[PDB]
Amino acid sequence: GSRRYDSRTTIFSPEGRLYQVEYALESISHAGTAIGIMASDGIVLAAERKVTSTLLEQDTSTEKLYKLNDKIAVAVAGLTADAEILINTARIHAQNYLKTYNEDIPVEILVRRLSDIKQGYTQHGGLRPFGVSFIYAGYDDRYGYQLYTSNPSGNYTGWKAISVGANTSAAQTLLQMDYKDDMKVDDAIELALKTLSKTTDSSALTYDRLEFATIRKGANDGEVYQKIFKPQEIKDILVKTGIT
Amino acid sequence: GYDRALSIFSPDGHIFQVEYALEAVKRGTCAVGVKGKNCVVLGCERRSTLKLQDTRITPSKVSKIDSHVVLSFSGLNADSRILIEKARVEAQSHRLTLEDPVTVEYLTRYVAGVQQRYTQSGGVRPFGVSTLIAGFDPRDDEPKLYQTEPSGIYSSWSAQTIGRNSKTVREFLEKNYDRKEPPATVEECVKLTVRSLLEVVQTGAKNIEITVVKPDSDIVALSSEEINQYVTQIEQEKQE
Amino acid sequence: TTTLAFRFQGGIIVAVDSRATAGNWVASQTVKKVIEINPFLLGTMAGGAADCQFWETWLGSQCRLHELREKERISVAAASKILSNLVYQYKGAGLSMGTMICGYTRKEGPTIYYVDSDGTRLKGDIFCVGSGQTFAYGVLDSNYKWDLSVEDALYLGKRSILAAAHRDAYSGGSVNLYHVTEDGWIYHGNHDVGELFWKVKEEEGSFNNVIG
Amino acid sequence: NNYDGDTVTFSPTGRLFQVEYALEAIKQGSVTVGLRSNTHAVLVALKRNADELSSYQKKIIKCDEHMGLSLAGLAPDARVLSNYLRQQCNYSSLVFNRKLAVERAGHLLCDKAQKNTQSYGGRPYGVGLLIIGYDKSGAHLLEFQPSGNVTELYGTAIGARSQGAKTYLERTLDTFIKIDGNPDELIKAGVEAISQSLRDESLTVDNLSIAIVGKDTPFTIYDGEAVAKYI
Amino acid sequence: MDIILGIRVQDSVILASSKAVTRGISVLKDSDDKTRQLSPHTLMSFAGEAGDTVQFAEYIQANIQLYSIREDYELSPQAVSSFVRQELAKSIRSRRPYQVNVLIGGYDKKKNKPELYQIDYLGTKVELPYGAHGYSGFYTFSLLDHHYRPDMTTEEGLDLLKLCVQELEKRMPMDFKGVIVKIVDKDGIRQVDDF
Amino acid sequence: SDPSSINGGIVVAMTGKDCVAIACDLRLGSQSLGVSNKFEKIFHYGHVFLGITGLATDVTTLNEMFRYKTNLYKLKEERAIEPETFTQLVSSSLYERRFGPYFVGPVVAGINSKSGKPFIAGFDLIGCIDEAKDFIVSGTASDQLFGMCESLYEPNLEPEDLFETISQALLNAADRDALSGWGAVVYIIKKDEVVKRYLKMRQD
Amino acid sequence: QFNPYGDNGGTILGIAGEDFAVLAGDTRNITDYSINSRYEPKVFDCGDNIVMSANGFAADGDALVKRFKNSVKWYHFDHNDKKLSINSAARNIQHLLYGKRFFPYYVHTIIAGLDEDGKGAVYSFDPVGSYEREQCRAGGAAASLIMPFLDNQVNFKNQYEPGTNGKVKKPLKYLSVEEVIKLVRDSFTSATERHIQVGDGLEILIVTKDGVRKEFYELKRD
Amino acid sequence: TQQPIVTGTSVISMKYDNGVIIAADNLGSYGSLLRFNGVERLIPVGDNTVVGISGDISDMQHIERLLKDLVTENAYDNPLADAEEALEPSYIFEYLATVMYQRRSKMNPLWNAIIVAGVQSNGDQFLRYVNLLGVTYSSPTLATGFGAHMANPLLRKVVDRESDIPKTTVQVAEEAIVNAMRVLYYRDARSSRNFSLAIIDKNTGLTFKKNLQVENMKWDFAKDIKGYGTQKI
Amino acid sequence: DRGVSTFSPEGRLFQVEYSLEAIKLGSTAIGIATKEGVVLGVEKRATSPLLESDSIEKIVEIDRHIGCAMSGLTADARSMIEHARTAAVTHNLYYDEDINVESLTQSVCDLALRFGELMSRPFGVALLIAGHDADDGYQLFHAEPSGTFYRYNAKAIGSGSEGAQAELLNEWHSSLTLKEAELLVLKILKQVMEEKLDENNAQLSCITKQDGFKIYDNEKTAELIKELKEKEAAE
Ligand SMILES: [Mg+2]
Ligand SMILES: [Mg+2]
Repeated sequence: GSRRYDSRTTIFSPEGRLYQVEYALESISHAGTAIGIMASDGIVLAAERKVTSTLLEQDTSTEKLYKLNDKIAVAVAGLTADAEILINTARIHAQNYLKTYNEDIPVEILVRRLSDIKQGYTQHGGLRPFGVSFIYAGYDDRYGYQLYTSNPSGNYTGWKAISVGANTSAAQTLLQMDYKDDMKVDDAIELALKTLSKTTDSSALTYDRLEFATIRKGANDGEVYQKIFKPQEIKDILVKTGIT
Repeated sequence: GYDRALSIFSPDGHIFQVEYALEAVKRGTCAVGVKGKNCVVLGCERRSTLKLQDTRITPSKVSKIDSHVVLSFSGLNADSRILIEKARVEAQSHRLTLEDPVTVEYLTRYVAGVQQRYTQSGGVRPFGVSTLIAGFDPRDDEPKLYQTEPSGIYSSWSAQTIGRNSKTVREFLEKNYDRKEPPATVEECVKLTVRSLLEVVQTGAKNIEITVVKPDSDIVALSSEEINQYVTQIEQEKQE
Repeated sequence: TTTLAFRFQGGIIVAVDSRATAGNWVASQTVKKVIEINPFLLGTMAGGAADCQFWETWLGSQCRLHELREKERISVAAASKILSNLVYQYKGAGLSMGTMICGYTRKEGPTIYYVDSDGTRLKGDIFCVGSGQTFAYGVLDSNYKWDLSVEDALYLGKRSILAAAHRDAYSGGSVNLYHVTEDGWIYHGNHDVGELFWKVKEEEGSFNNVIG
Repeated sequence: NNYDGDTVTFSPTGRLFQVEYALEAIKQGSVTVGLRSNTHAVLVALKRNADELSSYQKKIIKCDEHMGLSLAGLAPDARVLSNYLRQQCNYSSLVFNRKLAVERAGHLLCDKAQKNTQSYGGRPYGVGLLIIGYDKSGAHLLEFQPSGNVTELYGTAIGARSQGAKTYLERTLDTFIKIDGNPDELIKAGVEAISQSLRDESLTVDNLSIAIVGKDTPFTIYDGEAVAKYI
Repeated sequence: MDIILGIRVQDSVILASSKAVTRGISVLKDSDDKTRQLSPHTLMSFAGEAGDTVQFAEYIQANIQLYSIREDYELSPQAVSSFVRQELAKSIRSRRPYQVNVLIGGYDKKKNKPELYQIDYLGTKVELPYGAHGYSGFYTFSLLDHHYRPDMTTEEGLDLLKLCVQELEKRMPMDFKGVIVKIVDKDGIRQVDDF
Repeated sequence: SDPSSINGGIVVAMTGKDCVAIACDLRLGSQSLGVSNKFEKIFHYGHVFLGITGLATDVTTLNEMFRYKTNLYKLKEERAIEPETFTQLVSSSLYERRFGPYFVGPVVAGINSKSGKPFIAGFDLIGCIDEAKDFIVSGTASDQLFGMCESLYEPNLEPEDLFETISQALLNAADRDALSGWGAVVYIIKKDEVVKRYLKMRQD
Repeated sequence: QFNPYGDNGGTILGIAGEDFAVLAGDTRNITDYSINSRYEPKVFDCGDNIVMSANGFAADGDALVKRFKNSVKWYHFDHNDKKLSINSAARNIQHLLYGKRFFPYYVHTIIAGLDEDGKGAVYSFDPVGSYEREQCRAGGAAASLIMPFLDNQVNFKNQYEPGTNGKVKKPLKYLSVEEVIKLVRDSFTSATERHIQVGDGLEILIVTKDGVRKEFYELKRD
Repeated sequence: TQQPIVTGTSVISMKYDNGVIIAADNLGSYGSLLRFNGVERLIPVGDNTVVGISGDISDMQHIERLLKDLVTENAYDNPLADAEEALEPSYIFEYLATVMYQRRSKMNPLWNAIIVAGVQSNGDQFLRYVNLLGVTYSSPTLATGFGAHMANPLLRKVVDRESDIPKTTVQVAEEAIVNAMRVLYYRDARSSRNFSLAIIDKNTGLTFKKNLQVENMKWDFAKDIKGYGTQKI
Repeated sequence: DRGVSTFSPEGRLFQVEYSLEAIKLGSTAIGIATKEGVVLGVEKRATSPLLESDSIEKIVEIDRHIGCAMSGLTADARSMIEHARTAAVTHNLYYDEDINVESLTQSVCDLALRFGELMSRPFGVALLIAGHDADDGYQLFHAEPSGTFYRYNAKAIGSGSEGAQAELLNEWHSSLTLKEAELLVLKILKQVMEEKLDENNAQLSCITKQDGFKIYDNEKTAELIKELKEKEAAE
């Protein structure tokens, strides 16, 4: 019958690894690099679009950076279509929490929920896992500014600075070298762009190949603002930091 | 629904998916449990391949199931969250219906039952997780320490370790732990637990976590400096 | 119907009448209104006879499964809650119960829970349920002390049912007595109300309103 | 070979190997004999033990007051099929106040076994059955195969070495069909039939199992000292 | 059950609840505690139909205790009250609704403020300086409207509460067998054992 | 017994020259018993304002529901929802509960951010849209409000004149209803400024 | 509106002796003021030395007896032809009745036989399954006419020994099977005189260690 | 739960020495309107059974289709379908009784009263009743509706108990049945003059008589009856 | 791959045959039936000295009159025990009596072949079910994952089974006392165990009509071990 054609997506190898998870991670290593850096006064998200065209409408385009709510955003590395399925689920979870408790969802609770959904596809159902790694940038009044990552296995961890996608080994070494705890957002903006500039597979880093976002308490008094940078604004910050 | 039998017998009478789940446990960071006369200590290894980590928010290795019981693990981190959530729900359900918190043995028996179920249910794979469950029964001062594994078997231990290089630290515990006289104080128990991890860990810096559980819901996690003082005193006695 | 149960120094006394009626017709004078759930737990029958019988012998099965699984005697708290949670599921469907779940364990001591078909579950020292409950409460409230002897407590329960049997038309027949200890319940006989009334009247001097 | 992985696959010569393998389980089973006259029907079964400390596995199952069978092969499969027969006999009595005809019982067993030979996921039954009964058309004997094939016979045998008993019954056909109104002689013929299938071992008091049904005889099973009379 | 009262003063919330349980003809108990601790700094009193009251309260208690263990964090009184409101708003369009009215008294440790929420069985929530359910408010609100100040001490709150209970004992037809009084503040929950 | 008059309350909305106004009382009650004088019935999602009268549990539930839905709308559409679009969403959401409805009387008010056009709308408990040019009324004193608005209203009132008109419409209507009053709020809405005013009124 | 219930009249009586038990019932079946049958058996031999009657609404009565007979059959199949004891049968019938707690069998059930010590046993059930072992039990239409007579003549209630004037009760001496049958016949003859639904015939099933025996007696047909 | 719309009145029957007799009129009433005048309410099953039905006619037609299907089904894989394994009266009744009780237990009854009349394999007379409630009973005489009140008293004068059955010939039994049908026509407002009668005998088999009429009626005495009391003219 | 319910060319179910191999790797369990009672004994086989051996539970109560011992993948036994306990208690609820030992065994064995593509595989554990009832007296059954159960006068399962069964063949007779059976189980367990037998690595139990099912204390078993040593040194 049908058993003949079943790939068995949820089995261990003899070494105790999950085949499909490992192969999904291999897929993600070819995606455009995304970086997150956490500072005392905010968080930076920077990400590289994959080999673009001059005829691509950039100002209406979104493939890397997504808003989950007013306090939490994500950077994507992997299959964009897979990511949008999970993103919509996360947006709904955040609203469910807000309706139930009348408070914004704490960052970790949202991260744990999405990660549990990823885990399920590795243990039951016989379906392929989601080929996506997320960087979560968010703020709540318990832990303040927070950075997380999750991968197809459904495992998640917290970070001061982190990269996903292509050239993470090189990127992480550069971040580990220049990152300091008392760093500020404007310094973190520069570090993120400098790291992408060195790790990129492209010839030069220009505005049309980047997506950028900051989460600042640089919002008038005790509140948080998300800023998804416009193409012209990415062009200006590239000149300011002296990359173009 | 997806019904495929993933866990099945082989000609030699082995269930390979369950045995391969144990290989995932072997890969996980080391976890150790030691019970004294009036306490239980859970020690955990943190691999230092990951720095630039935010230790405030990163998932901790020891989890409270209730105010009087804790659970640590070795193996797949994502898998362990599912067992921890189920155990927490069952702990509250037990309080709701029996009007008494779970015994450590009952909670162990439940988690072990969940693990067994995932070895002969269609369309699912076994958990790649072994657990150490420790605590004190309500209104009881006798220390409790249990172990579970992917197959679903469980048992009580005077001291036990799981995860990578657990063969080495079990060797240490088997010659250093006396049953007639267990670590009489918290100090002695923590010292023996840190000593056992130092056989395997590397640097005694942010690589060792220690959690002490005492009777009547008295649970506390030691800080870096407190553990660092044990690390210092152990090697200064060793230089002799 | 009249059923009572009270806590005291020596454990629990359970006392019930024996009469069942269908309208004015006396169907039976030999009804067993104490259900022997197991050798350590007792339940009383009021409201629906079947509902009480069926679900309290069912309760005995659940208690037996609990001690097989946990290797320990079930608490009165846990036993009473299994029954109250069950009847709460059926709320609205028309179950009729009013029962006292009685037991004596190490951790709790003597314990009585009133369990009801609306879902009510109350711990208490003295409970009295049935059409003759008010009559039995009077004798209980005015004579109850914690430091009663087993002999005097047994009589107090017997006397309180007799009071109800006399005044309440739907109570009578005979009195069944039980004494619940930590090592289990002990049956203290069936006492015909007809014979008991005259015996108590003479020996006690009570019921001067009645000619004998 | 490449066509025996499941019951849903024909071989190039039109064979169903999983069904044939299920048939093989019957051949490994212990011998049991069935035979009938015009007044009675008899089952004789050689029970098999695990060792000298063990009991002898029961072979005969009662289905109704007028019907029952003997088994050879997977015993749990006989329990499933006999339970189904008990239910069908029972449905007939409760709904129609009618004792279920032995022939109709055979048709129902055929159809139940067939469904397990044409669908994915399932497996064929691994047991053979000999059904005896007395209904409105007299005594009957049926042979059930897990392929679905059910056959009405004067006598037969299934299990290991059943060929010896089957040849004996084929010789004795004209004699034992005439044994009317004499239960003891019909059983004697059945005990003599099953003896043609024995090697090294003989019929003892805890080895032998006999069942009979007839005109004024409810289906009854004889074991222990009740069969010493026939040893 | 019958009377449940609440008052939020300067630094604490005080809940008062009657002790009587009546099975139609007889008073079966005169020491019943109509309250459940949801978390160390949050208390819920309740009244409504028999059985459903305790079943609902314990169900809420179990859920908040589950949240506390999962997150290692105590939810704010506002968050707990919203969770409870949603459960009752869900319940009112069920096959058989929970016939339960509650008061939630909590001390918010983040804002350092006491908070009192009144929720009825329909899922109608209001935050109040003082509240009640049933007929309790009909007798007590005119006294509370007169004497209440936002800067009252806990002792002044208890005294104003005594005046409310005295008016209830005078003009109510039912004997509710007195009240159990509990205080919720920065240090947690405690019972006033002489009232 | 009648769910739409257990708690009481009123909402009124009006259009003016390049502006809209929406107003409500502050009472919540249990029939005769006054329970709260701070129960506001007007909510806003971006620049779109929604007033809701009727059963108070449903008022709270629907606010939470439309906050839920307008937040997801904004994340997907990358813009704030407009009054015309939100009106259709309210109607759709109410009709999905056709045979088990929310016992409410919603009112929408706002200015379209692109055309600048003032907009108001009303609904019955099951979604029927009333899109009036002049005014919309709702609640236990809707008859009284119809009487006030029909005489007091004139088109193209300036923002500060519209405030006086809608305030007097609410106040005098509420004072002829037992289940309305205990305070009042008025929103004056222009294209990029909104002023909120609490009114002084009798407290019986 | 459709009424799923009816009343077929009838009266039944079960008495337990020292080493025997009788279960008797009239053979008349009725609706309203009409006679359906003058001989419609109401007491049944259910196997394993157990006799049963389910009096009231005859459709429910026939259904219950049919299901219990079936339960005896399957008890033999499932438990190696073990004899179903009278106490085990009683508990089983409780579950059959309570299974329809919210749409009950509209019958009053009585079973009779011998217990595991060979002593006479009678069990009595309400429509929803509450049951009791009893010495003496009448059921159905004329139960109220029969029970007080049995209290007096079987249990000797209100009877005292002459000369003592109320001080010494009449001793409860054991009754023979012949003595019990006399009381059964007189009970039904008296019930026939005063209850319109009782008459036509009386069928008695007697249970001893030897098995189940039947006796039939004519009753007045008016 | 429903209400009967088009209905059939009494079915009457009795046992005699060698078999059974059953009869029913040919009317289908619509309330007080005598709407349909050619309705057959006796339905034979094989050559040994006749099922007589009263009450709702739509439900009768449903039961008729069930019995037709029962004969078809019994013949399937049955070489003795016309011999030892033919449908017995007792099989047909038990099946109907099962259906009737099941339908009342779902609160959706077949609104009928049914009498199954026939002769068994061993020659024994079969006569049993079942109705919308699932109630069953047997008697030497059986009748439904009005027949129960008026026919039974007359038929019981012929066969009063079991021992009267061997003493009752087929001529005496048929005579009694025909007279009862006349009495019902005099006194039941929902009856007709036209009826069907069936005899099932162990020797002569099934005799089915259609288009019978009530005859030998007494009406002449009506001419002398005047007024309601005092009127003479 | 191939079906989980597939027959081999020899007419055996692959998965059932493979589960029997897992049972051969399990620790030894022995049962002996006498007219004075049935004895059950097991090898505990702790994997490490730090493992508290009294937490090893391979002998289990099903009801007061029925006990059970296990060998193989012991985690698989938990749902079988749960079902057995439920079946025993349920029958008492329905029939106000004890359930027959055979009937209990049959109910457990009905679970066995409920696997396919129900549970995904057969059970990897064998059970010795011992008990008493009024009809058939003291009984011992061997329940397999095939669904088959045999009654035995004496039986051994697990890794040392064929050596133990040969020993039981010689030693069992119909006049054995309970004391003689206890020593016999200890003697044969000692013979087939890897480690030296003591009260901490072996466990005894019995079922009698009077006292029901009882697991023996370590102190009680220790005395029986000392009694065994002396009587073997006596010749
Ligand atoms: Mg006023
Ligand atoms: Mg009469």
